[PDB]
Amino acid sequence: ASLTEIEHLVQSVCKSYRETCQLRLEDLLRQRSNIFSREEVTGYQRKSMWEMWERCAHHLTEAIQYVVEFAKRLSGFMELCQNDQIVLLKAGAMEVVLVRMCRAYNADNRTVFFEGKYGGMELFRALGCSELISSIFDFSHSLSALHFSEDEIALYTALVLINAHRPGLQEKRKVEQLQYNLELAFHHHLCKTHRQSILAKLPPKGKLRSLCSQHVERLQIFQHLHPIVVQAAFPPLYKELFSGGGEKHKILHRLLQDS
Ligand SMILES: CC(C)CCC(=O)N[C@H](Cc1ccc(NC(=O)CCc2ccc(Cl)cc2)cc1)C(=O)N1CCC(C)CC1
Ligand code: NA
Repeated sequence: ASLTEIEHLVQSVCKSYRETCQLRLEDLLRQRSNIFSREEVTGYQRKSMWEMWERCAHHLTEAIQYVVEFAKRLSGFMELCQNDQIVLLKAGAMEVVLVRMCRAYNADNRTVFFEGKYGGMELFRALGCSELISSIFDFSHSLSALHFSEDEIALYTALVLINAHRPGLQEKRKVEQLQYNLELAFHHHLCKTHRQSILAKLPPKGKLRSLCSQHVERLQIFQHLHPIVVQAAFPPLYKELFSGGGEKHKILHRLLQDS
C-alpha cells in the first residue's frame, strides 16, 4: 500500500466502527449519573443464578452481533474465504467485546452500564463467578486509564479481529496482508495524533485470551449445574461460540451470508 491508501483505510475503519458501535459514546456518558439504588442492587443479588446467566448471555450476544456487523463492514474481511471469516470471528468477537465495553465502564465509581443503569461488581454476585467478574472489571479499569478515543478503539479492535495467527486459517498469507495494512493504519493514526505512547500500555494478547478462557470455563461450570437452561434459554449464537458441544448451530454463516 501507499500513504493515501492508509489514510483512506483509517477513515474506512473508523466509519465501519461508528456504524456498528452499538451505543454511541455520548449516550453512555449521559447515563453515568443513572446508578442502581441499593435496593435495586439487592434485587439483582436476590435473582437466581440461572436467571442472571441468561440475562448476561443475552447482553453478550447483542454485543457480539454488532461485532459481526463490524467485521462484515471491515475493509477486506468479506474478501477472505468463509472458513477464515468464521475462524476469525469465533476467536476474536468476544475479545472485541471485552475491549469495546471499556466505553460502558466508569472508572470513577467502578461501574458498568447494564440494563439501563450503572452498577458495580456487587450487581453480578448471583452468577457465582466472582473471579471472572473482577477480572473483567480490572480489564476495563486498565483500558480506561489509556483514555482511548473512538478512532483508536476502532483501529485497535480491527486488529484484534484481523489476526493472522489464529489457528485454523486456510489463507494465512491473505490475512497477514490485511493485518499488515491495518497495522499501518493504526500506527499511522497514532503517529499523526502523537499517541504512540499507548503502544506499550496496550494489554498483551495473552490477557484477552485468558479472559475468554475464563468465560468458557465458568460457562461449563454453569452448564453442568443447569444444562436445560443453556439448551432452552441461551441465545443460539452464544451457544455456537462458547458452549460445548454447542458448535453444532451455524448462526454466523447466516449472519455473514445475508445482505
Ligand atoms: C461498547 C458496548 C458494546 C459495551 C456494552 C457492554 O457492556 N457489553 C458487555 C457484554 C458482556 C456481557 C457479559 C459478560 N460476562 C459476564 O456477564 C460473566 C458471565 C459470563 C461468563 C461466560 C460467558 Cl461466555 C458469558 C457470560 C461480559 C461482557 C456487557 O453487557 N457488560 C455488562 C455486564 C458484564 C459483567 C460486563 C459487561
Ligand atoms: Na472508560
